[PDB]
Amino acid sequence: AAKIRRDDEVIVLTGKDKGKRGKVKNVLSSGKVIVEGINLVKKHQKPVPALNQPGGIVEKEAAIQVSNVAIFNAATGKADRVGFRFEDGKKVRFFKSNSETIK
Amino acid sequence: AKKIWLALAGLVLAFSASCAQYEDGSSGELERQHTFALHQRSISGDGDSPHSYHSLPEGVKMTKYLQEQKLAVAAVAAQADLELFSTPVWISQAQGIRAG
Amino acid sequence: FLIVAIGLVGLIMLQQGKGADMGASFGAGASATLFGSSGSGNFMTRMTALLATLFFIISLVLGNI
Amino acid sequence: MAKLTKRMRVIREKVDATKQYDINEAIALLKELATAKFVESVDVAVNLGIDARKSDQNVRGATVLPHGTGRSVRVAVFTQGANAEAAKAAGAELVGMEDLADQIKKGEMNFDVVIASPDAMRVVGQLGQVLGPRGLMPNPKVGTVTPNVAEAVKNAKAGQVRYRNDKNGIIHTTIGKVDFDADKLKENLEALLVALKKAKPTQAKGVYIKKVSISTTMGAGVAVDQAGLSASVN
Amino acid sequence: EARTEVRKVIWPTRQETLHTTLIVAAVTAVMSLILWGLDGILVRLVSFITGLRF
Amino acid sequence: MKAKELREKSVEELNTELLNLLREQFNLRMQAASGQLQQSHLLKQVRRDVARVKTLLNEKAGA
Amino acid sequence: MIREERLLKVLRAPHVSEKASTAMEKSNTIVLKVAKDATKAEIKAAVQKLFEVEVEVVNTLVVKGKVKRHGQRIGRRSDWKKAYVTLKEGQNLDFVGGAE
Amino acid sequence: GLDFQSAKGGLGELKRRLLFVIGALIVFRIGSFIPIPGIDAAVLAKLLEQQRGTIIEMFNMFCGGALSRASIFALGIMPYISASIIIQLLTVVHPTLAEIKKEGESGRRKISQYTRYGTLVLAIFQSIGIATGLPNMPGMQGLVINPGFAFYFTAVVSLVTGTMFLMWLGEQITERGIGNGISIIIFAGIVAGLPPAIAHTIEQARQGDLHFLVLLLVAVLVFAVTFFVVFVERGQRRIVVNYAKRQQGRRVYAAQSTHLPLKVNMAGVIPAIFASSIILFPATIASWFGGGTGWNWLTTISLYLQPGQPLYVLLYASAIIFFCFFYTALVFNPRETADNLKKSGAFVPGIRPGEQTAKYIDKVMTRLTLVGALYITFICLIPEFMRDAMKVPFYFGGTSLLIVVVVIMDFMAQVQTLMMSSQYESALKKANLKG
RNA sequence: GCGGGAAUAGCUCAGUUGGUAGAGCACGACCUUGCCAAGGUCGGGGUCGCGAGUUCGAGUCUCGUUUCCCGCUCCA
RNA sequence: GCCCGGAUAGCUCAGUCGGUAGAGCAGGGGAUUGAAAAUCCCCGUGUCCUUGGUUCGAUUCCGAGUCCGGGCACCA
RNA sequence: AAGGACGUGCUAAUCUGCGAUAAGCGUCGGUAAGGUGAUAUGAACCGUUAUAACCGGCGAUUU
RNA sequence: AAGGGUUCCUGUCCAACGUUAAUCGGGGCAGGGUGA
RNA sequence: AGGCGUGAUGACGAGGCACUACGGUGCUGAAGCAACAAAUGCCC
RNA sequence: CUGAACAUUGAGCCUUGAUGUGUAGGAUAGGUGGGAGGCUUUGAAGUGUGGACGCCAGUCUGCAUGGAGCCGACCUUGAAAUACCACCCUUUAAUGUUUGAUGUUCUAA
Repeated sequence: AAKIRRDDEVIVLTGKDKGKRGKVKNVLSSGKVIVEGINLVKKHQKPVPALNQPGGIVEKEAAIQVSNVAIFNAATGKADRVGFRFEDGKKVRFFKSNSETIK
Repeated sequence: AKKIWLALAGLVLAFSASCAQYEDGSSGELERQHTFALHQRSISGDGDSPHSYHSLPEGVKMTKYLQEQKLAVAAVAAQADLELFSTPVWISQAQGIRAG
Repeated sequence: FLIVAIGLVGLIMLQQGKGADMGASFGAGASATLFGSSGSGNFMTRMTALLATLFFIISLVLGNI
Repeated sequence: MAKLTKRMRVIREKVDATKQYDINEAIALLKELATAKFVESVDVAVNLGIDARKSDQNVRGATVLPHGTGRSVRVAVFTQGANAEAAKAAGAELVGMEDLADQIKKGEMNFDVVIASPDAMRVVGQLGQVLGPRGLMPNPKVGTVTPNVAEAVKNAKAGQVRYRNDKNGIIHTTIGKVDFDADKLKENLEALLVALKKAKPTQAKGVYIKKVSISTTMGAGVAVDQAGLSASVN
Repeated sequence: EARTEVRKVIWPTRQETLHTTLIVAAVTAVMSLILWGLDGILVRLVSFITGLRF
Repeated sequence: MKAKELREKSVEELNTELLNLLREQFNLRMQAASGQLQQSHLLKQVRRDVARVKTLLNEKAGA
Repeated sequence: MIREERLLKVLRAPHVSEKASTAMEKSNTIVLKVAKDATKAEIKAAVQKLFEVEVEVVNTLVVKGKVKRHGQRIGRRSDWKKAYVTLKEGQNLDFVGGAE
Repeated sequence: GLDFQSAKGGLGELKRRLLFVIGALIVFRIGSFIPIPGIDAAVLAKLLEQQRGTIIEMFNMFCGGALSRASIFALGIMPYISASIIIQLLTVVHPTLAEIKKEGESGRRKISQYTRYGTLVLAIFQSIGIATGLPNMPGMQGLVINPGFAFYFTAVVSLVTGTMFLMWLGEQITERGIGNGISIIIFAGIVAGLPPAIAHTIEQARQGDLHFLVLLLVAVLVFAVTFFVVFVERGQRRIVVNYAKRQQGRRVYAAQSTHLPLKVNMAGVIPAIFASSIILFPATIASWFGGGTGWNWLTTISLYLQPGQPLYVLLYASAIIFFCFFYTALVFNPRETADNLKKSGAFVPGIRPGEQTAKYIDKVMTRLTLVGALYITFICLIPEFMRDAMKVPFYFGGTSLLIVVVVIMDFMAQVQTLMMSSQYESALKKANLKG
């Protein structure tokens, strides 16, 4: 099914990054997403279209898996699928991870 | 140095070392000889500064240089093909001996 | 005589502007099309300059014969 | 063989001659080929449809004719000279063992009726092979009016003419003299045509009365018309 | 043709917009503030001078 | 796509595609290829739109 | 009509840059990349009906592409045709030719 | 970009600088009225403003009104520019000397220390020349000082004294405020112009008349001219063709990336003025001479032109259009940027360097310069058409716009060229740990 | 050194389980003819290469030997 | 180099049952003739190629040896 | 037709897909909050739950 | 001509490729070019 | 086939006159006929 | 696939004539049945021709003359005996033929 949104809340299941959260900037067609501030690596960047534009070792978002992150519900960090079991003529999301029944 | 060069052109065009039009013509009034008005001015330039709290600019002008690596060969010359040869060599024998 | 008197002071006055100009001001006070020391701060040096502007008006009246 | 003499010549010159005429016309012609003033053997050559010759598909037998042959009736006995029905119930001229055997089989005889008795007939068929034109040999049936050999020899002494087959199936039987009369001839002819019909050999091919020819000696002959079942319908 | 050739080139050439021009406008206002100022003080100083020498 | 095709009418659509191709794509593709009006997004449209009109004609003789 | 819009689909890019393509537009002729149409008559009638350019001799020449000598499979640039269309009137100053 | 200016205004640092500047301009206006012991600033200021016919316009453009409406001295900024020029000769000769100058912090100190010494020698020579000259042509000078032994002695000394004072003045201001300093003086000149003009708009007001119509048109006009000059100037024809292909891949394709545009679709404000000054100048030189009694013949030729294409307006106008067009086409010389581009390596995209690259590069510049020529004329025309129904103007017409533009563009360019860097650095240091 | 051939009338030349073993010419005697040819008749002769073995019987079959002859060692 | 054969009274040659060697042509003599050819008869000279051996006796049997004639590889 | 040749994109080689209506087009449905296949992902843009894109039936075009 | 198929020319770059070195070349890089 | 009119009062042309940024361009122009000797080619 | 007439010629039943000679039989034995006998008046025979053999002394008969009567020795040998009357095949002739051969002529395949 799915667990993706373009604003999704996570509690982060990635080690060294647990207990953190962030919007999902963009969803990638690689099973990956970009969560705020936790995929930052220092990147030896060489200017391209080279101008004033800074080189240095710049903080640059990588991307981690969606299965190596876990959702945040609304009071709990539990993840065990989000229900798409209800059809209003189209599948609608709700929590069944902690059963708080909201998208 | 670039700025000075602009200054020089402005001065030159004065064709009188700046304003130095002798008094007379029709209006009276003693004559002067002036300073050297003008400006200077800048021009591509430099600037930028992602500052502004609510704004953002870019650049303009420059160049580049890449020499990267071209590597392949020789490696990319022994796998992308094959120089097989059967080596055709004939060794005509020599008989005629009488072993009877 | 009036015209002479201003002049003596003016020359003393100049020496003073320069003295001010080098320390706070930057040793580029005159024409230098860059800059690198004033703007940050309030100093002594602004006042010498202020004086100079003011001074020019003073000189003629006095001088006036 | 055949003579140039007038009575012989006219038939002899013709190819496919001896053609069939009614019995009265036949006998009327036959008389006139000669002048009566001598004996001459009148024969019948009755032609059976068998083409069987010198074989055991010959028809041979013997019938009692109510009259004599053309040279006056004389008898010579083929015997074994220790007979039982040819030397003891009909007798013979002499009891010859082969004193009489020779005479039959010799072919020069002054006896007309060649009597046969056993000398072998259970191993000799109806065969014409190296038998005599004048002589003969017992055959499986020697009679055709008696189906007994013993009684046949009896019959032969009474006055039986023993007749046997040819190349063309010809049963030659001496009918009489020329000094016979038309009717005396008729009686004999009838005795022989009826005899062949009565019985025949069953060790041979059948009978059937084809051409009946009648001839006298020195002249030729002409033949009598036949239906082949009766000489009294044709 | 010579004037025109120059025009014909202009119409393509004009690019690299100053959608910025509101900055230039904002600067114009700042340039204006100054003018107002020279005139005011000139009346104050001039006034002091008018009593002494006028 | 949807409503575009559906509101087309034979007489109309015929003369509309002439405009599409010539003097709305004809100019564009030449300018763009020399960098004098190269905007890549405009190339993607027009091309995949003039196509549509011709479809209806050979399918069912216009909408 | 004399021709359809698909016989006026014949130009997809001009040639207006570098040697013998700026030089041979200023001094003589005009030059444009003419798809791969394989016609000369309809290219004359292209610049009649569209534009308003008048021409002299129209010259047709096949261009067989040029190598890309780094492989992968076949490589090489695609075929096209170059045509010297040749002005007789117009005298166009680039990105003009007519259109009403 | 708009967003960018606005931000600065909020922060403390700018506000202090902006405040200072309004003060700075004032200091200059005040100074101008009150005289000089050497020539006499107030008398000089008036005369210049008046009329003068042909003579006034030529003098006025180059000046910008700077001290042609606000006259004081007869030396100051010119010695700084002269001195600055000698150092430029010195820099060229010796590479090492140039290097220090380029680095901004080092560079600035050097220039003044050298300039003050130079300026003093130089100035005495200029002053003596100026002093002899000034009395002779009218007969008379000043009214705090009058021609004679006394005027010569005072004049030399006074120009020199002034020159040094100004140099220090100019420096305090640049850092304290925004916009170069040399620029400020020029700017005051624009200000000096303004009341006569202002008085006339005030009179018109609203009333639903011709006068109402004109106010609305004038307000609009000032802005429009400003906008139109601006749009063209940035106006860039921007061709980016990457040199070779260099296989494919990386981004959309990794080629040697050459992005060249240096195009300015206008001709540039300093060039524009130049063409205009030059036509005027032979006549203007004559006119004074003629009056004195000297070079009578030179004046007579100037007068002759009026029987063809008449009116004082008509000769100048026609000539000025041709001249803008002419100047630009021929030469690429009095526009620095044009010269610089050519010298450094480059090649036109699609073209193989040789005769063909040289040809093409010149051609763009020849168009560009012609383009500029056209635009300047169009601004000037709009008043000329407008005025005949509306009312005659007198400060909202044509050779003034050119005067107004050069001072601004440059003042503005400088505030950016320091100002962006300054903020960036300031921000940066604090993050590091550094005041 | 090997393999196959023969030694028979003066001469040239048959035969042969081993039975009384032959021709043509020369030679002996005749005849035609003066006499010889040519022509014509009529005779003789054999250690049957030599010695044994086989046997009543050898030259041969069998075995040894003397003399006279051929064909081979191409091939290796 | 090897195997074979011949070596005769003047010239040319026969000569095995080893035991006393003859034939022819020259040549001489007699017969024939008128005298001769031819043809017939008679004549002796070989100490039967040297040297040993077997033998009572060998030219003739055996072993060498000579001179001459026969047949056979310089080298692959 | 199978199978090819040559084209075809935002541009550039090939690969992939597709044919001058050319990495698609229409129509009906499924599906959908993210997408514009790949080497090399960039550039420009598009859609955002309901009109893109993706998937299928049917049709068009199919050099 | 046949045949090759851009190898031509132009500017560049030199790791591999020309029997060497190699700034150079018909190599790499990309352009321009054959007009009836 | 080849020669002579005409095409052509033109082009081309030895060599000179100018300036240049040293890439190169502008300025000008004499004679232009006669005779003899040729090919495996041409008439063929 | 491929026919018609007519000409010529072996052989089978046959039909009508003339020899049918082995050995023995004097001579006339294809053969098979009748059979010791023919004088019928241009008629067999006899006298002469051809065919049969001359093997023990002979006669037969085609066919002409001829109204003009002979000889199997009315033997006997053998497997069978002769004239003559039916009548056979060969050698041969003519007919009816049946069949296999070739030829000739023709046109319809």
